[PDB]
Amino acid sequence: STIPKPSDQVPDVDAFLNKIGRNCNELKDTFENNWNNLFQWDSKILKEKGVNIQQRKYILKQVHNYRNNRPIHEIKLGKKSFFGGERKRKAFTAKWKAENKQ
Amino acid sequence: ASTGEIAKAKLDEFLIYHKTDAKLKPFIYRPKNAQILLTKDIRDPKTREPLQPRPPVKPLSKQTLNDFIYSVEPNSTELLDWFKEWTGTSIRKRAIWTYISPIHVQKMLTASFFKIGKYAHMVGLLYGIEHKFLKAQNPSVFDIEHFFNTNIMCALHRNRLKDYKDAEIAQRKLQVAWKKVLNRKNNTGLANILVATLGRQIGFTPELTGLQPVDISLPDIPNSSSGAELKDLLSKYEGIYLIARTLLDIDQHNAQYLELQEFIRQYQNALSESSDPYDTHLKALGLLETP
Amino acid sequence: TCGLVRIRLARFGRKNSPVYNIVVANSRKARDAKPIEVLGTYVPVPSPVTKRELKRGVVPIKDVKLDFDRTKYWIGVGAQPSETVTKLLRKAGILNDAWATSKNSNVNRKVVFERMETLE
Amino acid sequence: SAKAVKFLKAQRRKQKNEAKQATLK
RNA sequence: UGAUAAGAUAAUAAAUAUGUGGUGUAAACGUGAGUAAUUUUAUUAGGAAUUAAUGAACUAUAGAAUAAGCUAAAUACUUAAUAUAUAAAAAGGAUAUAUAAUAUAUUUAUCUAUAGUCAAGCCAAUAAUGGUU
RNA sequence: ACAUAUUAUUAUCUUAUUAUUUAUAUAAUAUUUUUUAAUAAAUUUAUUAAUUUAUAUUUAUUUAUAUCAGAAAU
Ligand SMILES: [K+]
Ligand SMILES: [K+]
Ligand SMILES: [K+]
Ligand SMILES: [Mg+2]
Ligand SMILES: [Mg+2]
Ligand SMILES: [Mg+2]
Ligand SMILES: [Mg+2]
Ligand SMILES: [Mg+2]
Ligand SMILES: [Mg+2]
Ligand SMILES: [Mg+2]
Ligand SMILES: [Mg+2]
Ligand SMILES: [Mg+2]
Repeated sequence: STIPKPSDQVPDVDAFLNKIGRNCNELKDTFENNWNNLFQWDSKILKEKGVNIQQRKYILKQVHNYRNNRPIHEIKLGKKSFFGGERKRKAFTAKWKAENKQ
Repeated sequence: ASTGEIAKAKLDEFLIYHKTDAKLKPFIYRPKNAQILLTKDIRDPKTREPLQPRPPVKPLSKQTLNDFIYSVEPNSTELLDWFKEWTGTSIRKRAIWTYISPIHVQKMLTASFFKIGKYAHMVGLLYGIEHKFLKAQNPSVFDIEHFFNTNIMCALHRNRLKDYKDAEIAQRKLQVAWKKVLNRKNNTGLANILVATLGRQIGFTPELTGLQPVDISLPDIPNSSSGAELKDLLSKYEGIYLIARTLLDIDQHNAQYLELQEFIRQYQNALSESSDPYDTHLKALGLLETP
Repeated sequence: TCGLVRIRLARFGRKNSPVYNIVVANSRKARDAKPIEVLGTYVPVPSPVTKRELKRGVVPIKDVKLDFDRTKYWIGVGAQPSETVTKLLRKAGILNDAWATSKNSNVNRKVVFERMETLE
Repeated sequence: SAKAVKFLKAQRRKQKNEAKQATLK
């Protein structure tokens, strides 16, 4: 669509890549701190630039959020419980309660 | 062994009892269930040995905390640590939140200033925890005869010992102190005298809402000389002896009031045989100032 | 979508050529299990328009067959449409803007053609 | 035993009916 | 706020799902061992006992949401209060505004009742491989 | 013949667990109930630990019946 305007929290692409997170700060060299490139490159261009599937989809989702004045704060992917996934929690917990508290 | 050590053990046993779980209380404190406890083999928290029977706990004496207060070393955090643990209990434990009396807070504030030398951190634990007392249905502890007067008295000594003369800090602190009072029942009338003395000392005109004028009504201990009845009566009126002696010594304007001197005569002559409370306190303030 | 009775798409056709049944189904049954009722069909691939037609102004058409009366009954008894089915019903004029969401709310987008009910 | 008392009760009932058939026939 | 800084309170911005809680796994997926039918399959414009104070979870409407205890605390749990012979309940949170914790407003949840929708239990009739060595 | 494996059955033996049903406790908890100390507050009351009292809910043991399974026989 159109190119949104830089804000004070997100002055440049590098700040944009740091707020969204998910290790997207490792693509700062792909974009070259060019504001227009971040808001013009679609999936096909990003795929040609070596951005992997998960990251390019995530960036495009946050680019759409920014264009619509919606928060771009990092949301973390889910993680299994400390005691393991539900299917292996009973076994893990039994072996963790006999090696920590006896 | 010492009076302080024994009092602390009694106070720590009382808290452990009321912090124990209700389901487990009958099996850990009723000696008839000692064998039922063993069989259950409940595991003491902290992964320690299974819980063992304890001697039944009975209501604690209010004098127990007065003994601990006056045992704390000259520069120690023991009183500040006990209070923080005692007032961290749930507000559902009525025995814990009703043991504290107006006398205890007066003795915690007078000991901290003249003996333990950590007044600032004792007036912050009391100011910080006042909200919990209200939720725990014990607001009376924050009154005018034990909390406000004792505070203004310690202020009339720190402002001198330290020479503080700012007329803005003093008024702000005086306003906060009055705002912290939840049981505003002026009886002795010494509060008005104490507030006026502060203003003269720090050169400001006090003005607090609700502190209506009260004539002096100092309790006169009778000439009769009993034993534990007059030792308790003196200890009961010990706080107002520290306030009468303070008022006269700080400012000579209070010498005008002759009611103050009658109580000094009565309280001093009541047990003049023993040492002086006022002087004993001031000596320690110097023994703490030197450090 | 919530509830026990949902209006959703069941997939038919072949690999790489999906077609869908619009069905009323129990939430817990398999997507392609025999539903309560088959309300219609959805062909997601638009009909291709020729070069001339494109310049002529023809827009590709996606074709939906639907029992309008029966669909309204199931909405009446509290059946809950899926997001994709919701979009279809709003375009058909059965559902209104009350079923729109914040992400798809076309509050400000120009209308080039207004919904037209005809006979054919 | 409870199972030996149930067995005998049923065995007597079956034998009374087998005799009943002979008396009816 | 605390006369010296340990703490407390509020606002704001984050962190924590190795603590207590909620919902989710009777489905779907896979398989064909058992099963020859008091049980399983199929069928019928079949039936009654003439099927619960059951809603499972959405829809429509109406009303309600109280007091203690227990836990560190709660939308946890327990005991009570009041609600269609009568019986049988519940829960707050978020955000604003005004007050001196309370009240409204918005938003999302809780409970009950009535009907709908989805969905259950039971029975009959008829049919369902080989051997009477 | 028979040595094996599998399954079923029982007027038999042993039996986990569970359900149901007995008897018992100076059994535990709550409330009630009879008193009794200790402690506390106030100047009788409360609390805790005991005892008496019934009540409900549990627990331990115990009686009987049924029961996974195994044994023996067929
Ligand atoms: K498979
Ligand atoms: K099979
Ligand atoms: K609300
Ligand atoms: Mg939802
Ligand atoms: Mg958890
Ligand atoms: Mg299943
Ligand atoms: Mg309520
Ligand atoms: Mg509560
Ligand atoms: Mg609940
Ligand atoms: Mg209830
Ligand atoms: Mg033959
Ligand atoms: Mg058997």
